[PDB]
Amino acid sequence: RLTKFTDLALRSLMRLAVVRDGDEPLATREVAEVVGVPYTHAAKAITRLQHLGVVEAGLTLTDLGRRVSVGWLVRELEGEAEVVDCEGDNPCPLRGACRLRRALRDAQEAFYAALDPLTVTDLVAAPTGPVLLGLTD
Amino acid sequence: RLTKFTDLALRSLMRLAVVRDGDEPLATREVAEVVGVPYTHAAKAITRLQHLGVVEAGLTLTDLGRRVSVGWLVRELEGEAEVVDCEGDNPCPLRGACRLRRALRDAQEAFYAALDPLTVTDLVAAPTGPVLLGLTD
Ligand code: SF4
Ligand code: SF4
Ligand SMILES: [Cl-]
Ligand SMILES: [Cl-]
Repeated sequence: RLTKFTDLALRSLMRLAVVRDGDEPLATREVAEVVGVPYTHAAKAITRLQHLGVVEAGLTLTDLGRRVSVGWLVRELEGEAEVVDCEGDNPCPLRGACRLRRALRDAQEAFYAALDPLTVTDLVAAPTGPVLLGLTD
Repeated sequence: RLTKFTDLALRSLMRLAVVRDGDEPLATREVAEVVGVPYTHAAKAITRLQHLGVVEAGLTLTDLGRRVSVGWLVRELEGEAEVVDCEGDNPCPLRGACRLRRALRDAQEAFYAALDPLTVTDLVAAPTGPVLLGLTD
């Protein structure tokens, strides 16, 4: 499962990607209302996207924002989280001699590689882009 | 992220896969001690694996248990959970016109397909199988 935070960050970028140059740099508020979350959640997401350099401005998508891959974004946004936790409160005795762990690393790489060919631009092509714009009508 | 329950079910199968024919059908207890969890957690996992038909017996791996793919097991064990929740407490307005959702479906399929070539047999090949047996020494 992907984090709510990761998905929401992606939603926010999608919303910023449909801004027709010379429409308006959106406020965080407008973004949060349109993508259907509270302000506070959207606020976190935007500040992170600013940390990453994919947004700036009033808010805008950067040169970088348009061209980065969705794979890269998810990798960055997922941050620390791993596919499995081999040492939580009760750490696993197979740690370090685990063939399953290796397989899950390969599987998780397959996941990100399926997303490397896409950009946010590709995600706001139709039908999605129109619906976002539709939601600001 | 994979569920603790899914990983633990896989741990339990791995433990059952190293039983040298005519060693001993393990009790749930022995499995839970060896894979490093409480009895109650292991108990759930085993009953599910019995529902799926990959274990039986005193506990044993079935004919089916040896040959099923790790991909199939994870798909079954993950059950209901989806890659993203497009309708939780605050459902997403992009539902049904979301290019991101489609991409994440492709990504998640890439994840399982990386695991389709493996079986539990492949996971308890070395170094893992020896360590499990080592943990019953
Ligand atoms: S069984 Fe393997 S992947 Fe699962 S927690 Fe243990 S070391 Fe990690
Ligand atoms: S942005 Fe797309 S994938 Fe994310 S919750 Fe909304 S419909 Fe689902
Ligand atoms: Cl490893
Ligand atoms: Cl869909």
